[PDB]
Amino acid sequence: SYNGIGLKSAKGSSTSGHVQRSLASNN
Amino acid sequence: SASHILIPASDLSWSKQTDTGITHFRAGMTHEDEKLIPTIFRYITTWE
Amino acid sequence: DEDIKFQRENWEMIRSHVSPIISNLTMDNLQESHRDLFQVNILIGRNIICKNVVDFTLNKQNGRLIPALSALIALLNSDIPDIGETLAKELMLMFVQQFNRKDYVSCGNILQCLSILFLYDVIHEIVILQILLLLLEKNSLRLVIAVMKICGWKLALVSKKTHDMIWEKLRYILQTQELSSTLRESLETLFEIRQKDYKSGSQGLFILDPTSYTVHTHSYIVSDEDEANKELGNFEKCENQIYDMTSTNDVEFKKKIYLVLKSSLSGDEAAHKLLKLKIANNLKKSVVDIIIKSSLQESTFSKFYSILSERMITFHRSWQTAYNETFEQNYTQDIEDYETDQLRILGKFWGHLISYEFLPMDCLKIIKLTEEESCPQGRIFIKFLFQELVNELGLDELQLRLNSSKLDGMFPLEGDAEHIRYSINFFTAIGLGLLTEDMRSRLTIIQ
Repeated sequence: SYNGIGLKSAKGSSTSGHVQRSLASNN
Repeated sequence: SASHILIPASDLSWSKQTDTGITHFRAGMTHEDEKLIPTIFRYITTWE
Repeated sequence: DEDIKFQRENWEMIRSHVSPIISNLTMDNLQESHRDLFQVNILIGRNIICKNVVDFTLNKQNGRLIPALSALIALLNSDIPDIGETLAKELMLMFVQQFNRKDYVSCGNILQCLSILFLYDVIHEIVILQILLLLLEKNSLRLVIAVMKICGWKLALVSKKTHDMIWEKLRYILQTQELSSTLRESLETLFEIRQKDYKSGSQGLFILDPTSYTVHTHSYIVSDEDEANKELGNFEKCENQIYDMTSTNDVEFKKKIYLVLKSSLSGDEAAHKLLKLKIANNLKKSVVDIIIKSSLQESTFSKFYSILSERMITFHRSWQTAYNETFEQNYTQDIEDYETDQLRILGKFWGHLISYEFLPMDCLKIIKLTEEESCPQGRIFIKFLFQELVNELGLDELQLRLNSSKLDGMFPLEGDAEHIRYSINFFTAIGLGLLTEDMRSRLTIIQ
């Protein structure tokens, strides 16, 4: 869910806007 | 290529305040087939 | 008479074979116990094998071993129906006797046996329900709960319509009638297990397939006089491949980790892509080897492979073991192949992880500084390791960690002044000699 992260839209971004959580950052 | 790269997206409301660290990744360039196309930052040895 | 003699110790040994087999019967021994039981003449010791099951059931030490026991009976009933035919008879009479005796301890021992036999399709649902009707005709409610907790899973599958009627009368008990207290909370616990769907009464030793058990579902009822065949347990007198020389599965995997490692910008990105793959634990030693070999193609140390490896270690402990195994596998084996341009990359690589406690200082205890157990490229690797320890920590903080390491293997402190003369000679050649103040005091006392 859009928890403050990601894009306002994927329209002008030229990406898909796909956000995935960093498995590296945990502790 | 330099843009088949997961872009670090991390909480723009709190990213202006402090250095959040890389907590999430935004996708850089999409397409059916899986890219994996290397980027030349891995091929250019850094200045330090 | 020698024939009466020979038949008696034959009868004795068959009795003395079955009794330790039943006493050694447990899970993951059932097939081995049934194998040795099969070679002993079961049909001659027909009541011997039945009575040794009944008494080992009844003894009240068991009750735990009942699903191990009833699984053997299904194996016997699959092999010889007459054994399970007679053994189901005695358990019916053992119930009706002790129900008339009001021996509540011995009844539940039989009822747990009759439950799991119905779970293993030894006996019909008719023999179960009529016991339930007799128990529910009186109170008898402590006995009937231990039945329906175990068998009601299977029984609602088979005979749902009558079993719903058992519940409906049993629900009329704790709803419109006054009950004793301690018995009452057990009865409503059965109603609690009902909504939890009997998932804690449905585990046992289903060794036989439903077509490997020859289906002798014995349709005996507990209102039948059951012949009580104790007499056969007495003694009587019979006048009667392409070999894989190539590793192309590994090569396609070794290509995939390398493509992950070169398609990423930052070390946190490459770490995320490797953890996204969910690499199996046998390969996680080999993934570290791909990372280290790709770090040596770079021709200069990079902080990319450091922060790659740091996010591996803090993710799960099996990665941290993989780096600890690799650091031993690098130092003891791989040093002989590496050039001196590659050793300065590794010593700065492992010196970075050690100085930030991703690897403990106790991994340095493996490294030993002698004339014999020291390779000339191994001493180069120690030199570029300690320089990254000095540059990161400082010369004083490194002095504190080496004192807490008690890795005399590195700096001795006693034993073979020729090694103490060796180790001072080597450390001052690096340029760090402030650590060697402990050895010079030890050296002059030997002189």
